Amino acid sequence: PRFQRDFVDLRTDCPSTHPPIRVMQWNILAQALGEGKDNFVQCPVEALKWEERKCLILEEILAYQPDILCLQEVDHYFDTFQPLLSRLGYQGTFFPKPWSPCLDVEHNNGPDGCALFFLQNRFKLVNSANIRLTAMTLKTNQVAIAQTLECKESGRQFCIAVTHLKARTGWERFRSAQGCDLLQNLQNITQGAKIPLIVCGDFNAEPTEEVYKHFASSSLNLNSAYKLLSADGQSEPPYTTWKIRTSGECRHTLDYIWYSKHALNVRSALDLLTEEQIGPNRLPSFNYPSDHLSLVCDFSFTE
Ligand SMILES: [Mg+2]
Repeated sequence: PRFQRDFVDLRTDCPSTHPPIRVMQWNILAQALGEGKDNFVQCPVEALKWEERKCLILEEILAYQPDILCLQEVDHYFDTFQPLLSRLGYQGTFFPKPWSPCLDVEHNNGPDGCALFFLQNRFKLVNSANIRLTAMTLKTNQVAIAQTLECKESGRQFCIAVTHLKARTGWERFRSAQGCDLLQNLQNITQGAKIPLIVCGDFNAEPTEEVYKHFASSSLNLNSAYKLLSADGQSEPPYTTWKIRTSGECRHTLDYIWYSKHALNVRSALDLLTEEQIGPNRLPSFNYPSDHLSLVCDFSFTE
């Protein structure tokens, strides 16, 4: 089973008063893409059944109990995730790509896109922002959702954001422009970095790309939460996705959870799977519904 990852007690060291905020980042893998476009040559097709992956994703959410849920590649929002998660208290909003590649697949379930769930009993929605990312006025196919939430017990406001940049190789400059557009939007929505901000998303980029450099050196004072897992707390994890395609076995770190370095403490982080644990055929499989591992962290304000 995949339920073998541990939460590492982390950096805060403060006794801090308020209850933690669970934030989950995950590329749940689209069903249309997993069947048509994705080239999982080692994964059985019976493991890729929709009714099967549907339950595993639900079991993943039930296991970690997130207060906030950021998702990429959701092509079954209205079919599955919205009515079920609302029955568990989650308020959610959906924003599909204008030209999703899922439509290229024969028996597709419509467009895929970002999704943002949050416990309605824990947070009050302040403002919405469906952002179509642009590269110097050029409307891109990619999409982001920014929202301000108020803690009903504290009154502390903060912003969460979910995105999914341009995928393949040869789009580094394109992704870099996409990231800059999102940064400019978040700088406006957070009222000039006056309110804390958390950014989840499949950036489709290694830490070496310029898009990562822009986020790491942004004036929003952001930091990658999963870096704290490393020995120095300065290194991005060795992977966030691991799969074998027609091209070959692929192991990349593309998922991130950015946060206000000055206003947010990372209480914990769900550690990764070892090679012996993930199995030889890698992700996905009978025991995991996606080629991406979910990122889960506990956040907390600095007082
Ligand atoms: Mg994918």
